[PDB]
Amino acid sequence: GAMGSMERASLIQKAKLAEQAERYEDMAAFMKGAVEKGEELSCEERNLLSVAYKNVVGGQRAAWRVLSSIEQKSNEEGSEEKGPEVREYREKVETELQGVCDTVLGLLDSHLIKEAGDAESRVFYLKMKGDYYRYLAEVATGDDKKRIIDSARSAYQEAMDISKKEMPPTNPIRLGLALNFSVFHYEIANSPEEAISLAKTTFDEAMADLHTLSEDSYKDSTLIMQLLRDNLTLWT
Amino acid sequence: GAMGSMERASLIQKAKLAEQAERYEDMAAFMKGAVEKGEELSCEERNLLSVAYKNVVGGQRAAWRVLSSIEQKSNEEGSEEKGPEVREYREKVETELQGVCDTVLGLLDSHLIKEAGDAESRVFYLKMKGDYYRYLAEVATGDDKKRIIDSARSAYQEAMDISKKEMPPTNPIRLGLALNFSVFHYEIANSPEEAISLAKTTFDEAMADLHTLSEDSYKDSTLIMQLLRDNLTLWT
Amino acid sequence: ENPTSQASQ
Amino acid sequence: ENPTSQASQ
Ligand SMILES: [Ca+2]
Ligand SMILES: [Ca+2]
Ligand SMILES: [Ca+2]
Ligand SMILES: [Ca+2]
Ligand SMILES: [Cl-]
Ligand SMILES: [Cl-]
Ligand SMILES: [Mg+2]
Ligand SMILES: [Mg+2]
Repeated sequence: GAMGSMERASLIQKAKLAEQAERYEDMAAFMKGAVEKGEELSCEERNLLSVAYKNVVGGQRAAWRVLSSIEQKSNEEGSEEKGPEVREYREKVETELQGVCDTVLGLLDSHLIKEAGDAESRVFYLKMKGDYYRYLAEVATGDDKKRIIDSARSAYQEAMDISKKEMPPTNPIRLGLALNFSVFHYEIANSPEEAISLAKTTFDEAMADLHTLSEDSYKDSTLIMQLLRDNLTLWT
Repeated sequence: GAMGSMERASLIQKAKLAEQAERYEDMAAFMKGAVEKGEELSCEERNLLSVAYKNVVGGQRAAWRVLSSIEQKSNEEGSEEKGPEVREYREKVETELQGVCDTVLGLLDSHLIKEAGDAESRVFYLKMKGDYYRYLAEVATGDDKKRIIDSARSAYQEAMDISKKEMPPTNPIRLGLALNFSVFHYEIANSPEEAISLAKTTFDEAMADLHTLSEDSYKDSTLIMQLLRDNLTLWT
Repeated sequence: ENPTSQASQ
Repeated sequence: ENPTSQASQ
């Protein structure tokens, strides 16, 4: 890999610089290089990895949605034929997006998840696995769409099971996992009742645990609780 | 080139899609492919070319400024030594930026400028040449910095000479040229008095010509006049 | 590049 | 990607 000659610490330092410069593709390549050094990642390093790829794939997904909407309009009644270009360019973006998702899932499988023994790391990585299968599911249309959905579901479910046994209800990783699994139910699995029930129960259990927290931890947890509330307000 | 197999019209269509998707690197590659077909560009096509590369290089310049500022802080009295990484990554971004500028200048030299005979196209392309030499000048520090500055100046000057002979004072291309040449004087050539004088004279001559315009042309011209005014307010 | 529009985190 | 901060057009 092109980062094989760079020190692990230098890769982490440059990932942080790339974040400050809003150069998220560089940031992701630096963190990919750091992961490929073969050592486990610290809490801060896991978050750098997540931030980098979230921004890269987030932009690809936003572009894909723009192009898919144009493509759908072109297929309505009365739309003038414009040739293959819209489909071609949506496919190009889609393929690039799938490639990034495959890269992230490859890092998780070789070998981040299998070495991750603490709840905070294992849940973090399993949530990522669910997220990137969910992004694949958003664009899937063929023989494997159901298997892609079930891969997302399975990763989220394992993360939920660990997080409920090993973390308090206000833990930000647990909360962000529940938020995204609830979005999976609503947006991917055609299960809006499950999405609402999960978001509400997660919110209420966290509310009841806030009294145990410092001011800084309270701020961290309530921020994500507000995201659960925003979704419930949108969905109900 | 990787776009050699795609129809010119398809490249233009996909450039417009990439703009809607905010995929400016794709947009630039599509327009580069269109230019390399060897036909002259229409007014709309010239603007697509400019928009694409302005966004690509604009983001690189913003990143370079972030990194250069961090690098400068690291060289102050009392800053802890952190190794070569900041310099290395600033150099990486700088090199990528210079490569994009060289690509644009190459398109202008092979062969957009030499075929451009109408004032609107010739001034447009010469302004671009000035702009991309100005971006090179912003990061230049060696034996050729003066020659890079003079290349920017020379391109702007030829564009100004044509625009004053061949275009009305409210022409948006003429106005945007004068705006950017005034910024060249202020930011690159250490000539703030020249920058202010050019901006003021450009503004005043355009003001006196507004009465000749339709409502839509008036809107186009006053928008750029406001940018001249904003700079004068900042500079005086 | 991540938008702010999505329901996820 | 072009910022809005610069004095140029
Ligand atoms: Ca080492
Ligand atoms: Ca371990
Ligand atoms: Ca052809
Ligand atoms: Ca010609
Ligand atoms: Cl394409
Ligand atoms: Cl580097
Ligand atoms: Mg029709
Ligand atoms: Mg010290």
